[PDB]
Amino acid sequence: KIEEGKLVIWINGDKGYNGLAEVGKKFEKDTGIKVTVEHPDKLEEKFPQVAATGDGPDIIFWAHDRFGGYAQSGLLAEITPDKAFQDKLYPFTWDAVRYNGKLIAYPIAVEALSLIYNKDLLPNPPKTWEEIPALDKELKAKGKSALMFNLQEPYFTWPLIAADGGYAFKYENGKYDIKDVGVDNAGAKAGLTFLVDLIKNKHMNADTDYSIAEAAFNKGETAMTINGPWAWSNIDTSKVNYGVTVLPTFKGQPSKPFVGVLSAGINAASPNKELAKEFLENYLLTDEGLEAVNKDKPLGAVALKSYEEELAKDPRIAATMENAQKGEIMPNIPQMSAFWYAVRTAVINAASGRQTVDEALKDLKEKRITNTEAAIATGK
Ligand SMILES: OC[C@H]1O[C@H](O[C@H]2[C@H](O)[C@@H](O)[C@@H](O)O[C@@H]2CO)[C@H](O)[C@@H](O)[C@@H]1O
Repeated sequence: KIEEGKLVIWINGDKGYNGLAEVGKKFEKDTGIKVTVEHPDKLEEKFPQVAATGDGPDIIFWAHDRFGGYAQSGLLAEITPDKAFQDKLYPFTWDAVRYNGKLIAYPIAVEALSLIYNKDLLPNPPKTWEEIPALDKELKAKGKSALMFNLQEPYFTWPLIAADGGYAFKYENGKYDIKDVGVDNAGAKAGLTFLVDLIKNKHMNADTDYSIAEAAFNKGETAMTINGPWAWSNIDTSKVNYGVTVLPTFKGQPSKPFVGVLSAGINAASPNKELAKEFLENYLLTDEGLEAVNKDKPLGAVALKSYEEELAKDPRIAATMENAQKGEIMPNIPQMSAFWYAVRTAVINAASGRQTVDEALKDLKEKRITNTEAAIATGK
């Protein structure tokens, strides 16, 4: 059961949960309502189990891609922003939180992976994926490593799979065709094949993860990483002189990172729907509230127009938007959960040699996405 006269907010560990707590304490001062911010693990999996029963947090933060499945499960209170509120945010960020004609969450910020590089180790970063092997060989002679990024989560490898023609679900009227999967087409095979080639030649490791890759770049042992704006705060701390820049091309085609819209939904079983609406519209989506959060750990290109005009000055945010333009907004449909689960098995297996690239993502299309779609939609 959720307590009336209180807000509990859930956001991911990698985001600025402490800045958001400052917006919490400001809210507390004005209204008397205590705001408790939490960053539990496997947040996106924990919210559905907990909220369906009883009852979870009042407000949930995640990128938009998971919110269709949440609305479809009945978990999100349909929001009620008026026209004046809407026009303070960029039209395409509203689109990412629209589902069956209705808005279901407030959009916060636009997240896109970029190439992050060490200027001292690598003044002039490589423009292409094809240049990386040779660079790694040149850096292995001096004890260091060319590129180290998270290979456990498909969000990070996707830019390379999509680069040459791969895609999740086709767009369409539309409308996304869940029968038309672009995950065993030639562009994906080519992107994943290239990735597994880097791993066969000892240029990357299969079992590199978010922690390991961050530690590596931040302690000056890698020339390059691939991360989002949330990670800039800790590179700042490490003192590594770094730059954020366009993702490398593959066969001359831009890397196409899936673009996420950090979003806030109101739990459907919360008795504090108004307090939540007040919190999000009047405290968070202000220059001042988005400042507090952005200063803990940056959001990227925020959805609020007035504050974005101050942030577009940052070269590192111009690079984030450069990369987002080259990419595609993520679908928000419910079958994204299924899609993500399956793709994560395929890539891990392909990357570890358990299967070949052609086997891994032939199984994916032919059975795993549909099997997982059916498993998610059946109860377990
Ligand atoms: O890797 C699958 C995962 O990708 C995305 O998650 C991102 C998220 O958008 C970022 O904001 C940050 O939290 O890193 C995550 C990668 O672990 C999808 O948004 C998410 O649904 C999916 O599980």
